[PDB]
Amino acid sequence: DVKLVESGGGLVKLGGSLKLSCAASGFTFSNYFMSWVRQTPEKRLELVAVITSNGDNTYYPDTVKGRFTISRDNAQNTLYLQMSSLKSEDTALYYCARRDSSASLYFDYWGQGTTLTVSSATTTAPSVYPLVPGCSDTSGSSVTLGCLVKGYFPEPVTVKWNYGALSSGVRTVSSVLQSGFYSLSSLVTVPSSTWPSQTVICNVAHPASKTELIKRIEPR
Amino acid sequence: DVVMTQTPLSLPVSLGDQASISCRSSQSLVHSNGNTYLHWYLQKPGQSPKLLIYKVANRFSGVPDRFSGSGSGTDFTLKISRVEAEDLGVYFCSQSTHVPWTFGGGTKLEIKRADAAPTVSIFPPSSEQLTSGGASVVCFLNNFYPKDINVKWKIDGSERQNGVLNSWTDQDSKDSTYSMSSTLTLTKDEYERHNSYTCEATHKTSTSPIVKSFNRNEC
Repeated sequence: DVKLVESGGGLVKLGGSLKLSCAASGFTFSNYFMSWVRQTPEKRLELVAVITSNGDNTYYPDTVKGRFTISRDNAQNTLYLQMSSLKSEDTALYYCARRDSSASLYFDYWGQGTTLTVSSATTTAPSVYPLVPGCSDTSGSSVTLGCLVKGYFPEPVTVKWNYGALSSGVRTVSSVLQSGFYSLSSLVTVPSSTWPSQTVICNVAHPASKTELIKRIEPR
Repeated sequence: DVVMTQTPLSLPVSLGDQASISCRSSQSLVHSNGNTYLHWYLQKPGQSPKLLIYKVANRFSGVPDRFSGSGSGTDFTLKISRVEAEDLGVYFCSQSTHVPWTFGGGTKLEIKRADAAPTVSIFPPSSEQLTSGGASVVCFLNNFYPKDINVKWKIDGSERQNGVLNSWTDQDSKDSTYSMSSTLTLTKDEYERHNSYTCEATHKTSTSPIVKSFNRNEC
């Protein structure tokens, strides 16, 4: 299968520089025009960079021209975006994208994206606290459990349960911004028979602080 | 610079019912070669955008017959006949006839369904957080429709909103319900001066509230 995996994201000061990367696989990289397309907080999309298959010709909108440089290493199946003189407007989720080869001028594959946050604030790892019933009557057909993730910056974080094995019933609320820090909570409901009959675990990822964490949901 | 304009900005429709998304362009999207480079992308909650339709009416491999695009010049529409639950997300039209390539700002396709009551769960703070000098009380409203809901907190009978943060999941792709959590964050010291902690939810699709509570002296 074709995939595109971006990295490089993180937090950076006004006027600073960052280099994003994109590892490509499952197709002949050499034969395809690549691009970066960014999605702003307000959820709008903007094409920021295009490079041809052999990497000879480039294009940029007026918004970023002079400041952004797209390049590709065809030997190492890798696409780059060099960024400079960062404005706050540049804050966005940055997607690495492939163009079709039939010159119908569309994007046929997008990665998961990496996030650029342009601010004076500081990268800060989350704390994770278990959400566990108590001090009240908790009985019967099911048990709802969770993780509360506080005090992180920039976004995003990801929460998984049992390294992905527990997908069903899981609810993960949007993150909320308060006094410069984000928080969220993830919850899963399961049969009362199965907890604490097994050990239940939440998996918390915060890439910008290169943080990965595991919490086991015990009782009492 | 081609302004692409979509309406409606939000679209709710019921399962099996059809929906219609309009996309209008500042200028004509017919290239000097007669081809019209107008595409549609759907972006589901927490994913990249993925192509649905390219050049007005051509379904990308994988895309069912439910979806179809139509129109010319400056006026284009996308239609979804038996709207399924998995179809919710943000539909974007894009043109690449003129440089710079541009996107419409998107149309949120919400699902419509019968009203549904929250299962409410309330959570005392963890001893971990307590040890660090903090105390977040969480109240979780699971599986409800519509989106709108107020939750409030009462400490020893008396109301609180300072230090309260509310947050919703995206509409579920299977059940089309929503969930949300409200979090009251105190200091451990303030948490320990009171016994009774209560969250109360209302929404305007009930004339009553739903209440869930615990007592600290009962831990």
